[PDB]
Amino acid sequence: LNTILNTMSTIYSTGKVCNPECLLLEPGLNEIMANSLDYNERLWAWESWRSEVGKQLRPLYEEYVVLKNEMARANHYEDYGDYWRGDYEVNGVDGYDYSRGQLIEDVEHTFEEIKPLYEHLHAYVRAKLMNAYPSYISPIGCLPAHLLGDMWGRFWTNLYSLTVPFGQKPNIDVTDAMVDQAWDAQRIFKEAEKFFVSVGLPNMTQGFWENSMLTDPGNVQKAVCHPTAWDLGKGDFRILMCTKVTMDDFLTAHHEMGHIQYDMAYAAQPFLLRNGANEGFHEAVGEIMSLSAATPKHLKSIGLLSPDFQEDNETEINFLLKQALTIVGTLPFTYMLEKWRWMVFKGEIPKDQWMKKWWEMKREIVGVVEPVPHDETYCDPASLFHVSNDYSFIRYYTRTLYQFQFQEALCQAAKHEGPLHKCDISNSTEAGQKLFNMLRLGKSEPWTLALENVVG
Amino acid sequence: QVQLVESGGGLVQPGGSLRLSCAASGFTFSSYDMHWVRQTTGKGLEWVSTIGTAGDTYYPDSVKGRFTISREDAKNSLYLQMNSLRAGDTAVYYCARGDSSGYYYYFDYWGQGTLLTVSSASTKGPSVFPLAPSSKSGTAALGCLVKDYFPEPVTVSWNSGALTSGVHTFPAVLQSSGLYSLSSVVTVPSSSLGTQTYICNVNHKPSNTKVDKKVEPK
Amino acid sequence: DIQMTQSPSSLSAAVGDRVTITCRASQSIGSYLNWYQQKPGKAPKLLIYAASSLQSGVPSRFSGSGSGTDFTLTISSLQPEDFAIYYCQQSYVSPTYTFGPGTKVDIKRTVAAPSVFIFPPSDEQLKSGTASVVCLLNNFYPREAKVQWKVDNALQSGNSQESVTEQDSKDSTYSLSSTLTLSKADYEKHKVYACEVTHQGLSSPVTKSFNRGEC
Amino acid sequence: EIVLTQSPGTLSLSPGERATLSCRASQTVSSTSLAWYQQKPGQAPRLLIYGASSRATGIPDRFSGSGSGTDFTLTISRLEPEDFAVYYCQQHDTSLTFGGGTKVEIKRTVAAPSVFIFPPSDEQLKSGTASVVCLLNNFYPREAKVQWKVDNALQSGNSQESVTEQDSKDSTYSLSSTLTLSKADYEKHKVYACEVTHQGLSSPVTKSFNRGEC
Amino acid sequence: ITNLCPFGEVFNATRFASVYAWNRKRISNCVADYSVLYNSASFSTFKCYGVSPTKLNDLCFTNVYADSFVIRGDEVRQIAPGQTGNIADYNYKLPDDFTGCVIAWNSNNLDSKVGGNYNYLYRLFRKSNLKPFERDISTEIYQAGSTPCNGVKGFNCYFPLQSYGFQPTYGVGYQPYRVVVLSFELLHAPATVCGPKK
Amino acid sequence: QVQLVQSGAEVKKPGASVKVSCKASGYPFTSYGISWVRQAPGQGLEWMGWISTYNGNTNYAQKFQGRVTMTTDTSTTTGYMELRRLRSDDTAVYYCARDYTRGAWFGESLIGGFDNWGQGTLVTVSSASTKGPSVFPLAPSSKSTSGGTAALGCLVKDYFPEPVTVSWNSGALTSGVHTFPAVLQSSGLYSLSSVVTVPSSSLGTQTYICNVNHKPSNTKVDKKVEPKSC
Ligand SMILES: *[C@@H]1O[C@H](CO)[C@@H](O[C@@H]2O[C@H](CO)[C@@H](O)[C@H](O)[C@H]2NC(C)=O)[C@H](O)[C@H]1NC(C)=O
Ligand SMILES: *[C@@H]1O[C@H](CO)[C@@H](O)[C@H](O)[C@H]1NC(C)=O
Ligand SMILES: *[C@@H]1O[C@H](CO)[C@@H](O)[C@H](O)[C@H]1NC(C)=O
Ligand SMILES: *[C@@H]1O[C@H](CO)[C@@H](O)[C@H](O)[C@H]1NC(C)=O
Ligand SMILES: [Cl-]
Ligand SMILES: [Cl-]
Ligand SMILES: [Cl-]
Ligand SMILES: [Cl-]
Ligand SMILES: [Cl-]
Ligand SMILES: [Cl-]
Ligand SMILES: [Cl-]
Ligand SMILES: [Cl-]
Ligand SMILES: [Cl-]
Ligand SMILES: [Zn+2]
Repeated sequence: LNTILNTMSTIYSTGKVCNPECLLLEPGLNEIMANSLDYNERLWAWESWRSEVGKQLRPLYEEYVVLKNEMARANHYEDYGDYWRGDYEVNGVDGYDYSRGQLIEDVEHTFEEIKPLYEHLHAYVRAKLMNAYPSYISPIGCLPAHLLGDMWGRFWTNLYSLTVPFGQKPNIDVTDAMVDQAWDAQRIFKEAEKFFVSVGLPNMTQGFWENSMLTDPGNVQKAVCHPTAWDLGKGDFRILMCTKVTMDDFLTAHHEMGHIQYDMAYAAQPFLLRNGANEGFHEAVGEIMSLSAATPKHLKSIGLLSPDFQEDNETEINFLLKQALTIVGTLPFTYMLEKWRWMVFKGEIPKDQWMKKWWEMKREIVGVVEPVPHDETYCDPASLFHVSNDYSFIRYYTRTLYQFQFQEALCQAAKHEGPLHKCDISNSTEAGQKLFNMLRLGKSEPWTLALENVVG
Repeated sequence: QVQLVESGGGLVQPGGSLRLSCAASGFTFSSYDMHWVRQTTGKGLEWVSTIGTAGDTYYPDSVKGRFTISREDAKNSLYLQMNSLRAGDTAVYYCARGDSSGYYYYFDYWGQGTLLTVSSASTKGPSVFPLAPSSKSGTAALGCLVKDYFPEPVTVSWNSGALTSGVHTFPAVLQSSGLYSLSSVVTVPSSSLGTQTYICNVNHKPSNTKVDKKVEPK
Repeated sequence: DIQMTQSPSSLSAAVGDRVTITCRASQSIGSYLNWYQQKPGKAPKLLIYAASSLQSGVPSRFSGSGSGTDFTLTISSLQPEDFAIYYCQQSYVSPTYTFGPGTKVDIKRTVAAPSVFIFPPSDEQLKSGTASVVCLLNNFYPREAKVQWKVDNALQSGNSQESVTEQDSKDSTYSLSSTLTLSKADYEKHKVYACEVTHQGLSSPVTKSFNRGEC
Repeated sequence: EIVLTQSPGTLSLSPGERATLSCRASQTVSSTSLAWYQQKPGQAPRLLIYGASSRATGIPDRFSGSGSGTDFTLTISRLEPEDFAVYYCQQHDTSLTFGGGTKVEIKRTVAAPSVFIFPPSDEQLKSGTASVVCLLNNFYPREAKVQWKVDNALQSGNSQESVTEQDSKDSTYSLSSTLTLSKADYEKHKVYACEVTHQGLSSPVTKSFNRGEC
Repeated sequence: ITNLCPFGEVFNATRFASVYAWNRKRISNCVADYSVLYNSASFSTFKCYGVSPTKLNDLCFTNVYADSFVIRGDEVRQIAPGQTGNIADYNYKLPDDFTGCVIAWNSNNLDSKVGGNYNYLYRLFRKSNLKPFERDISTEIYQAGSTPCNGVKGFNCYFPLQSYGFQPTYGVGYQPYRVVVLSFELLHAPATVCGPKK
Repeated sequence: QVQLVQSGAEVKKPGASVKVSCKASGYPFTSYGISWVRQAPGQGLEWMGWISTYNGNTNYAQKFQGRVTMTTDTSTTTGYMELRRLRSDDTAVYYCARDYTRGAWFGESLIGGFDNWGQGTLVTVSSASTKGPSVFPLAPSSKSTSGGTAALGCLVKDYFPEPVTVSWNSGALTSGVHTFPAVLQSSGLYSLSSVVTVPSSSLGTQTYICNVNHKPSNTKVDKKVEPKSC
């Protein structure tokens, strides 16, 4: 099984297709699927990845399913999917228990409730894509998989260029205001620290300021510039970030410092209970921070927008559309992928129907159709990193829902008026208290209770 | 008679600074430890700072780095410098003498207190209006209304303090406008309304307001 | 540090009654305990030090007992001037001396009906554009009292604020003010201004009223 | 023994420059127990730093101590004229030992020596000994080569050198070379030369006299 | 008497003991100038028990004892009468009627080392809590179950000491703090340690 | 106010002994130890030992373990360092210093250094005997540049012990003077030179006398330095 896992990982990471010069998934094929507007080019890259890698992975994946299921049943789970769903299980706490099967019921219920919004977003995106790819798309059919803005249609983000509702209304970008006021990475992180202090949370530790790496160290040394929040233990908290003076990096600093605030809150818990209440909690905490920081209310408050800046319905709809393309777009994709995997682990999909069911579900659940017929020699789900590298996926669905649960609860505590997307929790110690009442638990209480502490 | 008298409390903006003074009399000031103790409705009596007779100073952690106690024995004086003031420092500040019998230490003498208000709002001085005694009546009632002032406190006396019996100076009330309002009344013999002059003396130090209002039957 | 706790939170007793208050330290403090008395608007006053030593000049009815973690302050015969909050304070750990939260000692006395007075707004205030009407309830007991404003026999709501004095140290009564606030315009629209007072010491509500332009 | 090595022996810097002085211990030294001393010519040493980083009384802010394990550093942020002296480190982690010292000299532009030669006095000769003196005056840097020749024979083992402290105003050095001969040898030979090689000289400068010259 | 008590030798020592093997110095027959301890820019804790710090130079004692050691910042609170925790229970215990002072300061720049300074240890397991002023320096294997350990670490058999492993990048709660406890001992014997005012 | 005053300079023959005293003042004597350090001509600092003023405990450098003895007198707040079986290379300046590296009471190591130092005591160990210098002229060259600069001086040779002092024209001439550090000759006697640069034109008019004083032999010499005479 370890040989299988390593082989699948390496085949995904080193896979490259050669022009009938060779292109590797990152950055080449990803660049094509992000920015190319040629139907044929996109189709080639999509099919090429599916064939070059998926066909190779197919047999390895078959063996992987068998061996993972043996492991799971040896641990008294029904299958590997049941094994994964264990990561939400709670026992022994009356009034707070949560069964592994309950996860499927609740995910399917909430997705049934998301269906109307997704259908209408889908119709809108299909209309615009029809304008962009005239002859290739049907006005009542699913969306060709290779036209969705990335290699799988996991997020519809890069479709914004093709779907922006009000193309003459620019988006809000205070980067120029940051550069005109001579901002540096330190200023960004000091403003984030101020944000958290405003809700009653503590300052960053002196050690944080002394030991983090908040800018690229230059040519002296090479560094892994992926923004990351570090909890080394022994009271040592750090951030690694090659910060640039940019709005995106300002928001990312807020997100990562939200991770740090979480770590600091549960540092008083026993070692093995120092973590999020479940796999989705941490990233949700991170996201709500960037949510509050990016609002025009907040940017005005910290002097990055002029007090005379007027908002307008068209720009807000622009922003909400983009946000949907990412957030709402990925929800059916995530549910359908994990549903396929759950069913394969349970043994409900014969291998002879693997790809068949896959595309059936793609058509039925997420409204996406394959441009080329694929047979059972392929393995399209394994063409995604999480599948070929053995990661559960429903965490993304769960975290996304938790995000707005948290934000709604905190905006309520912050007596916010008007639409939720315009809400900034700054200066609300009530919301800070509600949030800390969960952060402080870490993994010591059922996640049902952790969630209840925030949202009731 | 040992006496301690605080001075210097008032309105100060957040992040601001302010010095309190305490004047001592009636003992050998240099021979005793001196202390600052503050009081709030929410947290009760709280020790703020201590200075011994050897120049030694002591602070709680909540206050170290922000406040500084000192003493001027030549002027029988005690000082508390306060920097980086926060809303939570709003309180009544007492100076207090410390003394000991054997190993048992106690605070045997306290000043009267001085109110520190930490707020970004602005000072406003009161308007003082007469509450005129009824022409109809025996015992009669009269008074003064001190309206629309900030911050606390105002002090009210009658006939320059010659009138104390029967006086009720009510606790201030915070109006919806953010301003305080108060009224001081006194009951007197009806017959005295034509044989005694009644004047209320209102003082609001934060606005340097001193008013003497004569209250007369109409 | 050492946390100090007092019991009860408040207590009502009659003049001559034995009053008994207790103090607890979060750990043993031997006899390093002081008691202070604080009357409204005044600074604390030291009554007891070293758990049982009566400070010079303090009346002999005050006494302190106790050792280790539990301590008692006793007033052998409550006097009216003893209405106050009593605090204990541990002297074992310095410089971090800590105080208890306080025990309120209220005086129980006979029912006393309020004396009721009404005050029209001054002319100077009317020149400023606002009218304040004041109703005074003087020297009553117990503290529970209700005052209702009537303008031309129309009951008022939301335009009045009340204030109550602390218990009087001589006669143990309370006094109360109610202030009705009107715009000069609203004040000049009506004629009869009355406050109706309900208190347990009165057989029937007492109303004091005046007409706008009469003396 | 814990041996402290200070390098370089002489550090040449201009006034106003930063100075970082190195003390390397042969094995780890507890930071609690490393100190720095200053010493000026003809003066007792003065304590500058103790506990690796703590300043002693009356020592200005420009002096700083840092380091740990085996590597310690004395930093003078802005050299004042009064700072050009010798600096010793010291440890008492194990027994007690001093470093060899580092001298901080004023770096100056190159200055060639003015060279002079002095024959023995007749008074000295009457005593049975002859001293020949060669003077190198006001030169920088301090390093210089001085060679004695007697009728072309290179002298060895019979000369002694002395060098002044760096001048307060010129920041130059002066050096003397004294050749000691017997009266017999001095009167046996004719040409006495001192040849000076120094960085500021285009070619070596020779100064000579012939016994008898007027 | 004219010799001053050697408080500087205690507070300014290069080496401090591990808290399980805490150091004690006996100070007698000397004039104690406590003024050296007033307004220190280094002390993060200065508490006295049974006497007031301001009055220290007016007091006389039979002996003064100076215990000193290193712990972490989070544990300084345990160095007081009436406390609980690993330090108070198994390492250094003050009596309920303690008369003395406790002083502490951060020593991150002396006692931490990149990679860890493992010389500072604390006792983590003991069959019973220490009596006041008891020092246990045994290294007997802790038996947590019914099975004898026979002197070897193993299942339910733990080595009783643990190392702080101080590193300078630790948070404050985990950084080394040096602690000095001065005990003021008053017997029925003539006072040998007096302030300058007595 | 802190002050350490050391005894005067010493001359000793090989195998003799020397006792250097150190009067401390301005601080509590018995609270600090006394450390001793030595410095040979032109060399670095060398630790000798430490003594407690409280209980007389000592700690000596291994190099001097059998030859040195440190003592204190409390009544006179004085320390003493005795070095025995003196060798030639014991010649050095000997400093006492107030110690804050090892505790007076408990003898354990302290965060600190040697914070106050005496002025030092020169100890010269030589089989030589007191001798006043011979003073010879270093005459200005007949080849001196007209309108330029000439050099003249005094050779002060064969004296013992240190020091000598040298002035020019009784202190009137100071500019351009270099009095060199003495060197120890192979004879065990010291010699130095004092030189000065002057205007060549001056040699015809001005007189140049070096005044040499060697107090150890009560020798005083004034030497007139003349040009040419060939
Ligand atoms: C530990 O050593 C320090 C010096 O390193 C002592 O501090 C000195 O104390 C005296 C007396 O108060 C002062 O006059 C000096 O100015 C202080 N110097 C410094 C640099 O702080 C300290 O007193 C010693 N500790 C004890 C307990 O004596
Ligand atoms: C946070 O840090 C800032 C730094 O200037 C300080 O002013 C503020 O008081 C700190 N607040 C808290 C709660 O630590
Ligand atoms: C939060 O409060 C601070 C201080 O009152 C103020 O400067 C800032 O603008 C406020 N921001 C928001 C979003 O309320
Ligand atoms: C923008 O939204 C607000 C809130 O619903 C609405 O009142 C207003 O009419 C809208 N304006 C436009 C131009 O759509
Ligand atoms: Cl991340
Ligand atoms: Cl951790
Ligand atoms: Cl796919
Ligand atoms: Cl991805
Ligand atoms: Cl200096
Ligand atoms: Cl030593
Ligand atoms: Cl040495
Ligand atoms: Cl003891
Ligand atoms: Cl030691
Ligand atoms: Zn994240």
